[PDB]
Amino acid sequence: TGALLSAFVQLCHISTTLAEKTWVQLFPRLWKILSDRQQHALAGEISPFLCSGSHQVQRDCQPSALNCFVEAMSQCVPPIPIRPCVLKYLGKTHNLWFRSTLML
Amino acid sequence: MTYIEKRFPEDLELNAQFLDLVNYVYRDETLSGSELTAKLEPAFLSGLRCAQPLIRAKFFEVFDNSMKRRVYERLLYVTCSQNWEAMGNHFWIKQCIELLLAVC
Amino acid sequence: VPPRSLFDRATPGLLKNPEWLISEDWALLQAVKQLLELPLNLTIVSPAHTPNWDLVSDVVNSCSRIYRSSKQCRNRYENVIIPREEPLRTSQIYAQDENATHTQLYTSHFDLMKMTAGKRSPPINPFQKNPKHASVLAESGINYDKPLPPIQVASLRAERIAKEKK
Repeated sequence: TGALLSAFVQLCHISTTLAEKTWVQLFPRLWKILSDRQQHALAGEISPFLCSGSHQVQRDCQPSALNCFVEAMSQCVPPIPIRPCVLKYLGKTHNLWFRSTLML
Repeated sequence: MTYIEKRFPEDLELNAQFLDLVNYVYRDETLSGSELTAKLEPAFLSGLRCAQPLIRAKFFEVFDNSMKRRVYERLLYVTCSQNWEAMGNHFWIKQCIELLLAVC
Repeated sequence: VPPRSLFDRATPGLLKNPEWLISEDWALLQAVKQLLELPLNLTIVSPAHTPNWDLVSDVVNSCSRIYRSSKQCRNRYENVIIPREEPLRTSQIYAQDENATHTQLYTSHFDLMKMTAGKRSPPINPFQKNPKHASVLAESGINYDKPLPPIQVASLRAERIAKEKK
Protein backbone atom coordinates (compact mmCIF):
# COMPACT_ATOMS: atom_id res chain seq x y z
CA THR A 1 0.00 0.00 0.00
CA GLY A 2 2.95 2.36 0.53
CA ALA A 3 3.58 2.54 -3.22
CA LEU A 4 0.01 3.73 -3.83
CA LEU A 5 -0.18 6.55 -1.27
CA SER A 6 3.15 8.14 -2.24
CA ALA A 7 2.18 8.34 -5.91
CA PHE A 8 -1.33 9.51 -4.97
CA VAL A 9 0.20 12.39 -3.01
CA GLN A 10 2.69 13.24 -5.77
CA LEU A 11 -0.25 13.34 -8.18
CA CYS A 12 -2.36 15.55 -5.91
CA HIS A 13 0.64 17.89 -5.72
CA ILE A 14 0.53 19.05 -9.35
CA SER A 15 -3.28 19.26 -9.68
CA THR A 16 -5.08 21.74 -7.45
CA THR A 17 -8.39 20.51 -8.85
CA LEU A 18 -9.28 16.90 -8.00
CA ALA A 19 -7.07 17.36 -4.93
CA GLU A 20 -9.36 19.79 -3.13
CA LYS A 21 -11.92 17.03 -3.67
CA THR A 22 -9.59 14.47 -2.07
CA TRP A 23 -9.45 16.55 1.12
CA VAL A 24 -13.21 17.16 1.03
CA GLN A 25 -13.77 13.40 0.73
CA LEU A 26 -11.05 12.22 3.16
CA PHE A 27 -11.36 14.65 6.09
CA PRO A 28 -14.86 13.41 7.07
CA ARG A 29 -13.50 9.86 6.83
CA LEU A 30 -10.91 10.84 9.44
CA TRP A 31 -13.63 12.49 11.53
CA LYS A 32 -15.56 9.21 11.47
CA ILE A 33 -12.73 7.31 13.20
CA LEU A 34 -11.98 10.02 15.79
CA SER A 35 -13.45 9.26 19.21
CA ASP A 36 -15.80 11.65 20.99
CA ARG A 37 -13.02 12.99 23.21
CA GLN A 38 -10.89 13.95 20.20
CA GLN A 39 -13.81 15.16 18.08
CA HIS A 40 -15.08 17.51 20.79
CA ALA A 41 -11.75 19.31 21.20
CA LEU A 42 -11.12 19.36 17.44
CA ALA A 43 -14.50 20.93 16.71
CA GLY A 44 -14.04 23.40 19.56
CA GLU A 45 -10.64 24.52 18.26
CA ILE A 46 -11.47 24.48 14.53
CA SER A 47 -13.43 27.74 14.74
CA PRO A 48 -10.35 29.66 15.99
CA PHE A 49 -8.63 27.96 13.05
CA LEU A 50 -11.47 28.90 10.70
CA CYS A 51 -10.64 32.47 11.71
CA SER A 52 -6.89 32.00 12.31
CA GLY A 53 -6.35 35.76 12.03
CA SER A 54 -3.81 36.64 9.34
CA HIS A 55 -4.62 33.48 7.32
CA GLN A 56 -6.34 35.79 4.84
CA VAL A 57 -3.86 35.90 1.93
CA GLN A 58 -6.10 33.16 0.50
CA ARG A 59 -8.84 35.82 0.25
CA ASP A 60 -7.88 36.24 -3.43
CA CYS A 61 -7.00 32.58 -4.03
CA GLN A 62 -9.48 30.99 -6.42
CA PRO A 63 -9.57 27.67 -4.52
CA SER A 64 -9.07 29.29 -1.12
CA ALA A 65 -7.93 26.85 1.55
CA LEU A 66 -10.64 27.98 3.98
CA ASN A 67 -13.25 27.10 1.34
CA CYS A 68 -12.08 23.48 1.13
CA PHE A 69 -11.59 23.22 4.89
CA VAL A 70 -15.08 24.46 5.78
CA GLU A 71 -16.62 22.35 3.01
CA ALA A 72 -14.95 19.25 4.44
CA MET A 73 -15.94 20.21 8.00
CA SER A 74 -19.58 20.71 7.00
CA GLN A 75 -19.63 17.43 5.04
CA CYS A 76 -19.16 15.52 8.31
CA VAL A 77 -22.03 13.88 10.18
CA PRO A 78 -21.77 15.40 13.69
CA PRO A 79 -20.33 18.89 13.00
CA ILE A 80 -22.89 20.86 15.03
CA PRO A 81 -20.74 23.60 16.65
CA ILE A 82 -19.99 26.39 14.18
CA ARG A 83 -20.67 30.08 14.75
CA PRO A 84 -23.02 31.79 12.27
CA CYS A 85 -21.01 35.03 12.37
CA VAL A 86 -17.85 33.23 11.23
CA LEU A 87 -19.98 31.46 8.62
CA LYS A 88 -21.19 34.77 7.17
CA TYR A 89 -17.66 36.19 7.30
CA LEU A 90 -16.26 33.21 5.39
CA GLY A 91 -19.12 33.42 2.89
CA LYS A 92 -18.49 37.09 2.19
CA THR A 93 -14.67 37.20 2.24
CA HIS A 94 -14.01 33.76 0.76
CA ASN A 95 -15.95 32.12 -2.09
CA LEU A 96 -18.35 30.41 0.32
CA TRP A 97 -21.54 32.35 -0.46
CA PHE A 98 -24.02 29.58 -1.24
CA ARG A 99 -22.43 26.96 1.02
CA SER A 100 -22.57 29.44 3.90
CA THR A 101 -26.20 30.29 3.15
CA LEU A 102 -27.15 26.60 3.02
CA MET A 103 -25.40 25.94 6.34
CA LEU A 104 -26.98 28.98 8.01
CA MET B 1 15.21 33.87 2.56
CA THR B 2 13.71 37.29 1.88
CA TYR B 3 15.44 38.40 -1.33
CA ILE B 4 16.98 35.37 -3.09
CA GLU B 5 13.57 33.96 -4.06
CA LYS B 6 12.04 37.37 -4.85
CA ARG B 7 14.72 38.60 -7.26
CA PHE B 8 15.75 35.23 -8.78
CA PRO B 9 12.65 33.05 -9.20
CA GLU B 10 13.59 31.61 -12.60
CA ASP B 11 17.18 30.60 -11.76
CA LEU B 12 16.25 27.43 -9.91
CA GLU B 13 19.91 26.51 -9.34
CA LEU B 14 20.69 29.04 -6.61
CA ASN B 15 17.20 28.51 -5.16
CA ALA B 16 17.83 24.77 -4.86
CA GLN B 17 21.25 25.53 -3.35
CA PHE B 18 19.73 27.81 -0.70
CA LEU B 19 17.04 25.23 0.03
CA ASP B 20 19.70 22.54 0.47
CA LEU B 21 21.55 24.93 2.78
CA VAL B 22 18.50 25.48 4.98
CA ASN B 23 17.69 21.76 4.89
CA TYR B 24 21.20 21.01 6.17
CA VAL B 25 20.83 23.70 8.84
CA TYR B 26 17.60 22.03 9.97
CA ARG B 27 18.91 18.45 9.71
CA ASP B 28 22.46 18.62 11.07
CA GLU B 29 23.65 20.42 14.21
CA THR B 30 20.15 20.52 15.72
CA LEU B 31 21.40 20.06 19.29
CA SER B 32 23.40 23.28 18.87
CA GLY B 33 21.02 25.56 16.95
CA SER B 34 17.28 25.65 17.58
CA GLU B 35 16.49 29.40 17.80
CA LEU B 36 17.50 30.08 14.19
CA THR B 37 14.61 27.87 13.06
CA ALA B 38 12.08 30.42 14.33
CA LYS B 39 12.84 33.10 11.74
CA LEU B 40 13.43 30.67 8.85
CA GLU B 41 9.86 29.31 8.89
CA PRO B 42 8.97 31.01 5.56
CA ALA B 43 12.08 29.47 3.98
CA PHE B 44 11.09 26.00 5.19
CA LEU B 45 7.52 26.43 3.96
CA SER B 46 8.67 27.67 0.55
CA GLY B 47 11.07 24.75 0.21
CA LEU B 48 8.19 22.45 1.15
CA ARG B 49 5.91 23.92 -1.55
CA CYS B 50 8.64 24.21 -4.19
CA ALA B 51 8.04 22.71 -7.63
CA GLN B 52 11.06 20.37 -7.39
CA PRO B 53 10.20 16.84 -6.18
CA LEU B 54 13.54 16.00 -4.54
CA ILE B 55 13.56 19.19 -2.46
CA ARG B 56 9.94 18.60 -1.44
CA ALA B 57 10.77 15.03 -0.42
CA LYS B 58 13.84 15.96 1.64
CA PHE B 59 11.83 18.72 3.34
CA PHE B 60 8.84 16.50 4.12
CA GLU B 61 11.07 13.74 5.50
CA VAL B 62 12.27 16.20 8.15
CA PHE B 63 8.86 17.84 8.63
CA ASP B 64 7.24 14.47 9.41
CA ASN B 65 9.74 13.07 11.94
CA SER B 66 9.30 16.15 14.16
CA MET B 67 5.83 14.95 15.24
CA LYS B 68 4.38 11.77 16.68
CA ARG B 69 3.00 9.31 14.12
CA ARG B 70 -0.58 9.68 15.34
CA VAL B 71 -3.49 11.02 13.29
CA TYR B 72 -4.93 13.06 16.17
CA GLU B 73 -1.58 14.67 17.01
CA ARG B 74 -0.93 15.67 13.39
CA LEU B 75 -4.48 16.99 13.05
CA LEU B 76 -4.14 19.13 16.18
CA TYR B 77 -0.76 20.35 14.91
CA VAL B 78 -2.00 21.42 11.48
CA THR B 79 -5.15 22.93 13.05
CA CYS B 80 -3.76 25.05 15.92
CA SER B 81 0.07 25.01 16.04
CA GLN B 82 1.02 25.53 12.37
CA ASN B 83 0.83 29.02 10.85
CA TRP B 84 0.18 28.99 7.09
CA GLU B 85 0.45 32.78 6.74
CA ALA B 86 4.04 32.48 5.48
CA MET B 87 2.91 30.10 2.72
CA GLY B 88 1.48 32.81 0.48
CA ASN B 89 -1.50 32.21 -1.82
CA HIS B 90 -0.75 28.47 -1.67
CA PHE B 91 -3.08 25.46 -1.49
CA TRP B 92 -1.36 24.29 1.68
CA ILE B 93 -4.03 21.63 2.31
CA LYS B 94 -2.03 19.35 0.01
CA GLN B 95 0.69 19.44 2.66
CA CYS B 96 -2.01 18.37 5.13
CA ILE B 97 -2.79 15.48 2.76
CA GLU B 98 0.93 14.63 2.72
CA LEU B 99 1.11 14.60 6.52
CA LEU B 100 -2.13 12.64 6.97
CA LEU B 101 -1.23 9.98 4.39
CA ALA B 102 2.43 9.55 5.39
CA VAL B 103 1.50 8.40 8.92
CA CYS B 104 -0.51 5.50 7.47
CA VAL C 1 11.43 34.43 25.79
CA PRO C 2 10.89 30.74 26.61
CA PRO C 3 12.61 27.97 24.62
CA ARG C 4 10.00 28.27 21.87
CA SER C 5 10.35 27.33 18.21
CA LEU C 6 7.75 27.76 15.46
CA PHE C 7 9.08 24.55 13.86
CA ASP C 8 8.67 22.49 17.04
CA ARG C 9 5.72 20.16 17.62
CA ALA C 10 4.19 22.28 20.40
CA THR C 11 0.53 21.23 20.32
CA PRO C 12 -1.31 22.96 23.19
CA GLY C 13 -4.94 22.75 24.24
CA LEU C 14 -5.70 19.04 23.93
CA LEU C 15 -8.25 19.23 26.76
CA LYS C 16 -8.39 22.97 27.55
CA ASN C 17 -15.74 60.22 12.01
CA PRO C 18 -18.77 59.83 14.28
CA GLU C 19 -18.28 58.90 17.92
CA TRP C 20 -18.22 55.24 18.92
CA LEU C 21 -21.31 53.90 20.66
CA ILE C 22 -20.83 51.83 23.80
CA SER C 23 -23.02 49.12 22.25
CA GLU C 24 -20.78 48.60 19.22
CA ASP C 25 -17.78 48.98 21.53
CA TRP C 26 -18.92 46.08 23.71
CA ALA C 27 -19.68 44.19 20.49
CA LEU C 28 -16.08 44.72 19.35
CA LEU C 29 -14.76 43.65 22.75
CA GLN C 30 -16.84 40.47 22.62
CA ALA C 31 -15.80 39.71 19.04
CA VAL C 32 -12.16 39.97 20.13
CA LYS C 33 -12.99 37.83 23.17
CA GLN C 34 -14.65 35.28 20.85
CA LEU C 35 -11.42 34.98 18.84
CA LEU C 36 -10.11 32.74 21.67
CA GLU C 37 -7.21 35.01 22.60
CA LEU C 38 -6.33 37.30 25.48
CA PRO C 39 -5.52 41.04 25.27
CA LEU C 40 -2.33 40.61 27.32
CA ASN C 41 -0.59 39.53 24.10
CA LEU C 42 -2.61 38.92 20.94
CA THR C 43 -0.84 35.74 19.90
CA ILE C 44 -1.55 33.06 22.51
CA VAL C 45 -0.42 29.41 22.55
CA SER C 46 -1.77 27.76 19.42
CA PRO C 47 -0.24 30.70 17.51
CA ALA C 48 -2.27 29.77 14.41
CA HIS C 49 -5.16 31.63 16.09
CA THR C 50 -3.73 35.02 15.15
CA PRO C 51 -6.09 38.01 15.58
CA ASN C 52 -8.66 38.34 12.78
CA TRP C 53 -9.14 42.09 12.75
CA ASP C 54 -11.22 41.93 9.56
CA LEU C 55 -13.59 39.45 11.22
CA VAL C 56 -14.22 41.68 14.24
CA SER C 57 -14.54 44.59 11.82
CA ASP C 58 -17.29 42.77 9.93
CA VAL C 59 -18.96 41.85 13.22
CA VAL C 60 -18.82 45.45 14.50
CA ASN C 61 -20.00 47.48 11.49
CA SER C 62 -23.23 45.45 11.62
CA CYS C 63 -24.17 47.61 14.63
CA SER C 64 -26.31 50.75 14.78
CA ARG C 65 -24.08 53.44 13.28
CA ILE C 66 -22.29 53.67 9.93
CA TYR C 67 -19.61 51.22 8.78
CA ARG C 68 -16.74 53.18 10.37
CA SER C 69 -14.55 50.06 10.44
CA SER C 70 -11.46 50.69 8.28
CA LYS C 71 -8.12 48.94 8.79
CA GLN C 72 -7.17 51.66 11.29
CA CYS C 73 -10.24 52.11 13.51
CA ARG C 74 -10.43 48.39 14.32
CA ASN C 75 -6.95 48.46 15.86
CA ARG C 76 -7.19 51.98 17.29
CA TYR C 77 -10.36 51.46 19.32
CA GLU C 78 -9.17 48.07 20.58
CA ASN C 79 -5.92 49.71 21.74
CA VAL C 80 -8.13 52.31 23.43
CA ILE C 81 -10.19 49.54 25.07
CA ILE C 82 -7.11 47.77 26.45
CA PRO C 83 -6.16 50.51 28.97
CA ARG C 84 -9.67 50.94 30.40
CA GLU C 85 -10.06 47.14 30.63
CA GLU C 86 -6.78 46.15 32.32
CA PRO C 87 -13.34 52.98 36.06
CA LEU C 88 -16.26 50.86 34.86
CA ARG C 89 -15.59 47.87 32.62
CA THR C 90 -17.01 47.82 29.10
CA SER C 91 -19.30 44.93 30.05
CA GLN C 92 -20.46 46.95 33.06
CA ILE C 93 -21.08 50.10 31.01
CA TYR C 94 -23.08 47.91 28.62
CA ALA C 95 -25.20 46.22 31.30
CA GLN C 96 -25.33 49.52 33.21
CA ASP C 97 -25.75 53.14 32.05
CA GLU C 98 -29.20 52.83 30.44
CA ASN C 99 -28.35 49.66 28.53
CA ALA C 100 -30.52 50.32 25.46
CA THR C 101 -31.21 54.06 25.80
CA HIS C 102 -28.15 55.23 23.85
CA THR C 103 -28.74 53.27 20.64
CA GLN C 104 -32.49 53.83 20.95
CA LEU C 105 -32.02 57.61 21.23
CA TYR C 106 -29.69 57.51 18.23
CA THR C 107 -32.33 55.62 16.24
CA SER C 108 -35.07 57.99 17.44
CA HIS C 109 -33.02 60.94 16.18
CA PHE C 110 -32.55 59.12 12.87
CA ASP C 111 -36.30 58.52 12.60
CA LEU C 112 -37.07 62.14 13.51
CA MET C 113 -34.75 63.34 10.75
CA LYS C 114 -36.42 60.84 8.41
CA MET C 115 -39.87 62.21 9.23
CA THR C 116 -38.71 65.82 8.88
CA ALA C 117 -37.24 65.05 5.45
CA GLY C 118 -40.36 63.19 4.33
CA LYS C 119 -42.70 65.93 5.57
CA ARG C 120 -41.03 68.97 3.98
CA SER C 121 -41.01 67.19 0.60
CA PRO C 122 -43.35 68.86 -1.92
CA PRO C 123 -46.80 67.28 -2.27
CA ILE C 124 -46.78 67.31 -6.08
CA ASN C 125 -64.56 71.60 -16.38
CA PRO C 126 -63.30 74.10 -19.01
CA PHE C 127 -64.17 72.33 -22.26
CA GLN C 128 -62.39 74.09 -25.14
CA LYS C 129 -62.63 72.59 -28.64
CA ASN C 130 -60.69 75.41 -30.26
CA PRO C 131 -60.89 75.77 -34.06
CA LYS C 132 -57.13 75.42 -34.62
CA HIS C 133 -56.99 71.62 -34.37
CA ALA C 134 -59.93 71.43 -36.79
CA SER C 135 -58.59 74.12 -39.13
CA VAL C 136 -55.28 72.30 -39.56
CA LEU C 137 -57.20 69.17 -40.57
CA ALA C 138 -59.45 71.16 -42.91
CA GLU C 139 -56.28 72.52 -44.52
CA SER C 140 -55.04 68.93 -44.81
CA GLY C 141 -58.16 68.25 -46.89
CA ILE C 142 -60.13 65.81 -44.70
CA ASN C 143 -63.56 66.34 -43.14
CA TYR C 144 -63.65 65.82 -39.37
CA ASP C 145 -67.38 66.19 -38.63
CA LYS C 146 -68.27 63.34 -41.01
CA PRO C 147 -66.46 60.16 -39.84
CA LEU C 148 -65.24 58.30 -42.91
CA PRO C 149 -65.82 54.55 -42.40
CA PRO C 150 -62.65 52.43 -42.40
CA ILE C 151 -63.74 50.77 -45.66
CA GLN C 152 -63.71 54.05 -47.59
CA VAL C 153 -60.41 54.96 -45.92
CA ALA C 154 -58.93 51.66 -47.11
CA SER C 155 -60.25 52.30 -50.62
CA LEU C 156 -58.66 55.76 -50.56
CA ARG C 157 -55.36 54.25 -49.41
CA ALA C 158 -55.51 51.72 -52.25
CA GLU C 159 -56.24 54.49 -54.75
CA ARG C 160 -53.31 56.51 -53.40
CA ILE C 161 -50.99 53.51 -53.70
CA ALA C 162 -52.20 52.98 -57.27
CA LYS C 163 -51.56 56.63 -58.13
CA GLU C 164 -48.08 56.31 -56.63
CA LYS C 165 -47.35 53.19 -58.68
CA LYS C 166 -48.28 55.04 -61.89
